[PDB]
Amino acid sequence: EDDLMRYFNSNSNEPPKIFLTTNVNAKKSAYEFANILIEILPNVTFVKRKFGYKLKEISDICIKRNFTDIVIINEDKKKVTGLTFIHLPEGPTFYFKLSSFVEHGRPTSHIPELILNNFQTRLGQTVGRLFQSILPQNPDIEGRQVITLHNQRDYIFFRRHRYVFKDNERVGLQELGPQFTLKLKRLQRGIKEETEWEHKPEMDKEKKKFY
Amino acid sequence: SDEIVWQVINQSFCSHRIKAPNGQNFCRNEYNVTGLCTRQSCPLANSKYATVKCDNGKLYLYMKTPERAHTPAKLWERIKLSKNYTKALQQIDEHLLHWSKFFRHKCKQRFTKLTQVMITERRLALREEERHYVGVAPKVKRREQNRERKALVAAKIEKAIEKELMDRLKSGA
Amino acid sequence: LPHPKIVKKHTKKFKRHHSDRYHRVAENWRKQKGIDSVVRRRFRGNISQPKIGYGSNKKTKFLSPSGHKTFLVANVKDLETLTMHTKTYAAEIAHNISAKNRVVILARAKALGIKVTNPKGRLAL
Amino acid sequence: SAQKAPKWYPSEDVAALKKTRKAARPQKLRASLVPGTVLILLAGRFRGKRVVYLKHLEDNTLLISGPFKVNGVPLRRVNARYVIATSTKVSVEGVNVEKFNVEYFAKEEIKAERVEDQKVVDKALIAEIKKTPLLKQYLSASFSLKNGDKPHMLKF
Amino acid sequence: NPAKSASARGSYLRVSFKNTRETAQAINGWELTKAQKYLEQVLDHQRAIPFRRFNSSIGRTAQGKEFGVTKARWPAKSVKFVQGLLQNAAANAEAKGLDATKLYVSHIQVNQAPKESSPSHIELVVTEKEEAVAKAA
RNA sequence: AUAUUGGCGAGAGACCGAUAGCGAACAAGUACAGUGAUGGAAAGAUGAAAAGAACUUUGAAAAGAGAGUGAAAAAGUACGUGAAAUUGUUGAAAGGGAAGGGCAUUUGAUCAGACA
Repeated sequence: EDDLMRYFNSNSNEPPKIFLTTNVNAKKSAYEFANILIEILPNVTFVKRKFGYKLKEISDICIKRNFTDIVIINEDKKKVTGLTFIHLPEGPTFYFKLSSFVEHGRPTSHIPELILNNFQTRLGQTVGRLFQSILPQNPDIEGRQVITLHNQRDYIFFRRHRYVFKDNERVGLQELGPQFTLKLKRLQRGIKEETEWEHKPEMDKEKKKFY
Repeated sequence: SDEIVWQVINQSFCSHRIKAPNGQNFCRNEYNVTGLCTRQSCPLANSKYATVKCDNGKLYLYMKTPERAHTPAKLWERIKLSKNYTKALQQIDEHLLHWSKFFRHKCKQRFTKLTQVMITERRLALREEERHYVGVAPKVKRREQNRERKALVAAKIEKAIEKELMDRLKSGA
Repeated sequence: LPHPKIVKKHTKKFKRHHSDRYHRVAENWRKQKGIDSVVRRRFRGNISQPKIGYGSNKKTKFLSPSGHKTFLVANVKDLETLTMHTKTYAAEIAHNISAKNRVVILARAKALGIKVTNPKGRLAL
Repeated sequence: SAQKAPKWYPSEDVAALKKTRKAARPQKLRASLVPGTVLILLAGRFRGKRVVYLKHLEDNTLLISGPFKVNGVPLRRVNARYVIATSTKVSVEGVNVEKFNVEYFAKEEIKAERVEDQKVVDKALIAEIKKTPLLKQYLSASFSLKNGDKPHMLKF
Repeated sequence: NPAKSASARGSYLRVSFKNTRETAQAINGWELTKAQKYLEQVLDHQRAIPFRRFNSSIGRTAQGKEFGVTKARWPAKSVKFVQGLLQNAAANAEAKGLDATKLYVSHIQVNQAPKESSPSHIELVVTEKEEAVAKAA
């Protein structure tokens, strides 16, 4: 539980270095997408991935270079489609699906504050755990930037905003940063060897549950 | 005979032809050398017919003798073709002694391509690919469209943040 | 396979006369049968007609830009016909083939080295 | 089927090329290109530059130097047609240009050997440029076309 | 954003279509409080609706100078249907829990209905006008 | 033995597939028109199962927005699929007494492979 918090996920002890790579032979939109993750994630290095070094051979490099997490974005066609967060030692790994990206905010260099919604389910709070870990644990209050991760279904929406406080019990906020929708898949448990959940269409049949 | 077999399948049906838009004709009778079909390049019209095939990794060269026109059960006599390329082309040559120069270099040619089909192993040793083709069934395409549009409506993200900023900064005053 | 450079002679579509004027007249070509038509008597400034002079080069006829003749394929047994003719013909997976079977045909065509003209057909992730 | 297979098939056997009677002959350059001539380049990195002409190469190029000490043009290969050849000539006989060839320029920061070879050539060439007045100033400056210049009339 | 929106719709409404088109586009892109006040003024002949497309034999008036049009009319019945919908959309917004003051009609659309009669469908979608922003060095 | 476009009752089709096939697949010889003899239409399909939308809110109400049912309301009795004419909205572009068309290109939009 508390032992888990540290052993599988990154805590407020180090700066977490995130090895941002891309699926082989990707085009403009993937790097355009990498430029949006270059801002939001704490200490990203972009690695141009040049054919070979299967997966374990990568892990050997990021042990030596001493990274914490791997993130890989993929493209079937000209649109971005899938996002894969892996933790480098042990390997709790989360796969995701993007069906929304639309682009007037233009943010500062100040580091954004986190907020999460509706993770009653234990599988939900293990994903909430990932985004608590992978995003910065700095929040500088001033600069007034908020990153959300709302999950009212099995769909998770992340957005950025600017909050203005008036003393009459109300707060205003403007749209900023990338529009986004994610879907959880897999939880491969080993680096890529094992599964814990792996979405099927055998769900959607229930119309409920919500993991 | 065989001229009568040819004319009756040239027109009047060879019921395994593919008419390509190029006007080309392809016999899919598994035992032909050229995938295309023409006179004595398709294995029914011709009576003497050689071919290279593969059943496993073992590349055999099948051979059809006019002796066996009576019995279709044992038509194609077959011989294994070692595995090294140089001795195999030499192995080929001896079988094709005193035949048409058609089957001479064309079985040599079948063997060539089918050996460089064993570039499959090259693709399958250095596989380790993190992609794999996924179908997009149009039912799922709407279970994951019309439920996201129903999610956002019931989500009320603004009100959720408006709550959990006031509820935060009252307790963190 | 070594081919000449492709010269098309007429890149444009031979649209029917007054197909753009009226909606009931289809864009599909028909010859103006009437004796007093200025199209039939091929006047200056009137639409060009299909005639045999526009015939494509025989060595580069039916060829896609890559110098390949397109060949429709439904399944593995029909794809296996183009084993010997890899640099002449290229596979075209038929429109009605399911997403389950397209992955079978694409993997098999990769193995034999036969070129598929239409990948990404029903290959959504 | 779905396209019944054709009766005739075109042959798979690749045809051997017919014997070509096209024998390569060495390039006959124009008379204005004599080894040791002040050139003006037209296209490339060094457009509008005055340049010393040194050697005719094997791949129909021409080997030329600035010198690099004067105008910033090193030992370059150049095309014959991309070049203006003026009448002014410097002596070239004292330069050891004979060493390098086509194989010297194979590409597949800057190599030190290239800088050393440059300085060896450039010393033996300034040895001649220093003689005639203002020629070093003429090499340093860039060629252009002023308003009213007719290249068909400008006897270069 | 569907979260920042409310929408009313009237269907198979026995109104003149050609009048409804004009009074719909007259009110398009306006703040809700200004919009409802405007239609009250049209009812009392204070302001007139600018007629632009379906505008034959309309009496020329001075009140059209606001919109840069010579022709203008006071169509009581058509406006009556529209302010009924706007009152409905206002209550639809307060059902969801939107702000009333920052509300404006974004998409108002009117098209013909099955028929002789000449009935018409109307739909209008009201939206928040979101500003509320700050920065830090 | 032969005839048999009626009646009673079967069996069939290289026939038609809702502007076809009988006039009529259906409240069809019906609605209706004609003083009357007569003339005589149009009109098929929710879904596997009504599970035909409980409840909340807005409105005088029809209805609207939520919510729910269903595999799918992109199936809600105006219900299979839903073309074009014609219209609305949104985005781009053009427009000094016509427009659409051809040859060629700029510009803007958009797209195909090859680099497996």
